Amino acid sequence: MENFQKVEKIGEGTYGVVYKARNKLTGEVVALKKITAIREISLLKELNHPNIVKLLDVIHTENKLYLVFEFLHQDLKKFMDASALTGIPLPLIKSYLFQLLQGLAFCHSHRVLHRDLKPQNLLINTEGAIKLADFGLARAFGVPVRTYTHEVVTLWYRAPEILLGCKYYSTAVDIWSLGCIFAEMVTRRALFPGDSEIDQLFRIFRTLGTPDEVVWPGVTSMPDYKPSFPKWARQDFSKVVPPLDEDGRSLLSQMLHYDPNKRISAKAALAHPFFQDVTKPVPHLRL
Ligand SMILES: Nc1cc(Nc2ccc(S(N)(=O)=O)cc2)ncn1
Repeated sequence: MENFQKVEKIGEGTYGVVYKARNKLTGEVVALKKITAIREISLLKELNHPNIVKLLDVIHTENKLYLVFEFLHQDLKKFMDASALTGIPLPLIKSYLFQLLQGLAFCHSHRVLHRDLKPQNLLINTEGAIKLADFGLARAFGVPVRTYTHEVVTLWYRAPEILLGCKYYSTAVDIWSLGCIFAEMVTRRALFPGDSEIDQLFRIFRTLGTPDEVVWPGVTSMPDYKPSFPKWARQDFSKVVPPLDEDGRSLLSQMLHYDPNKRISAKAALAHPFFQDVTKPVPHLRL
């Protein structure tokens, strides 16, 4: 579009390139992403919340679609890589987890799911805020095996009910993803770095135990389930995210529950004792 001045490529998303751009009219600096779907996007423009990257505009032109979002200076992946040596302090890990749960609770309350949470889509600013980007685009446009650049879409944060072929998942898939992200900020290593759908499922099984009819009623009937899956024992949590404390380990165990109906909701998670002492520190951001 002619109203925006591209300032630089931020990177390649699922659906297309993402640029930093200046609006010539209003002078704002935004993130320009080149991409029923139209009807879907328009619903999202209305779901505003402090921890959700604002959707400013939707420009469909010549069968060409562009989304204009609020711009933030850095993503959680880069931030994690830069704090790799010392680790992000716990007070900041807690404040981020806390804010992200506030964002999921709002969206989930309007029955909108994210479906593809990952560090690349969690954006931060110098004031200690963290927000979720691309919320709802998966349902609008779905999730491909490969991006527009043929890049592999990461499976690291995918919930087990999705890997087992359930067609109608719930908001429980986002809590699983976020719990994988919490574990990663803590240990400074991805929890389940799968390189294929089966390696991803088997990595989950090896740490959390092959699920059964006792812990996940109905699991054995799922479309992609196989009696031949190996049966690994569940590991103990202290070995999972050391040295996280017991409140943190408890909340995480609740976010990684196999049965989606038992998995904690975002709203209940915000009440967990882990948050009693939550504060809002600021990252040391060098832009
Ligand atoms: N998808 C985005 C991204 C974005 N900005 C942004 C994201 C990542 C980076 S990085 N790779 O430098 O951390 C920089 C800016 N702002 C809004 N939407």
